Amino acid sequence: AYNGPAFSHHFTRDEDILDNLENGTLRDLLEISDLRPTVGMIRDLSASF
Amino acid sequence: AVTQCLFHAIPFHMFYGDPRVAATMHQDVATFVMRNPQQRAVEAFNRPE
Amino acid sequence: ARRLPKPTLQGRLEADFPDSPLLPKFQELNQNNLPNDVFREAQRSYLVFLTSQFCYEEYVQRTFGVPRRQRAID
Amino acid sequence: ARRLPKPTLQGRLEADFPDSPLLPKFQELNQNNLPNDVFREAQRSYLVFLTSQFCYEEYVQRTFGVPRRQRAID
Amino acid sequence: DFRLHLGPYVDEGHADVLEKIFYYVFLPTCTNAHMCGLGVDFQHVAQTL
Repeated sequence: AYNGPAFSHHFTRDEDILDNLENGTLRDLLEISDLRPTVGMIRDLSASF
Repeated sequence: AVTQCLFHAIPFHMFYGDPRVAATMHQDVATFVMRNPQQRAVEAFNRPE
Repeated sequence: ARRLPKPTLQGRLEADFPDSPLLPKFQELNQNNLPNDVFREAQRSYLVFLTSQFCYEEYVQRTFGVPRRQRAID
Repeated sequence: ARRLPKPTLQGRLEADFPDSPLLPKFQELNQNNLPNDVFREAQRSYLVFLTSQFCYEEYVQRTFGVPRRQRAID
Repeated sequence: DFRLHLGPYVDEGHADVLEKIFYYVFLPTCTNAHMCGLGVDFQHVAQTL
């Protein structure tokens, strides 16, 4: 939830998250795995907390 | 290296305490089986009592 | 007796997105009871709590009743 | 006592491509203590070190923080 | 020269055993020991590059 697009809520849903997420630990988490979860499915993922 | 701040390994069971996998995600047993390589077997692996 | 090391979390979001609706619900905290870095990480925890709040509230009214007749009537 | 043979590298770069950076970073070499045939190797070892420094610094410039937080505005 | 331009020692859970088990089992069987070690001149390959 301390990433770019899932916090702003004016970043739209169906865009790739890997090209606008900052250089956080989620970036190197998603880089070594190489999947493309578009933001919004990461939103409720964070909202499970 | 990117998930040492996310996960910590617990060798708790006879099937689920294994030092080949624990030495990967824990850099304490990675020294312990470096000094005691005979502990790398799953049957003779030391676990907290 | 201790917890894990902290993640990276580079930069600040509050210094990047002033258009966030959870920003008025952010400043109910207090610096002067603790040092700067522990208050900073408490701000991180409160911000991710309110971010999860905003995603959950936009979830709960979404999956409840998005198939509507009134949008399909017109 | 000796070394390994010399690669070819045909063609000159300084008399072909004149709008390259680090051009005042080349006049600070000594010429009187060694002849031209070994100063050739002494500058072949040095300009590759300069462009190695330049590509390494541009690499650590790119791969420092790879996105930008302030690009989220536009 | 009599100095070793050497990289720093890193640790693993194996204590050099995978390196030597590769270089003394897997290559001499699979390649039938059809290899020879070589040396490089690093300034020459950098001047090519």
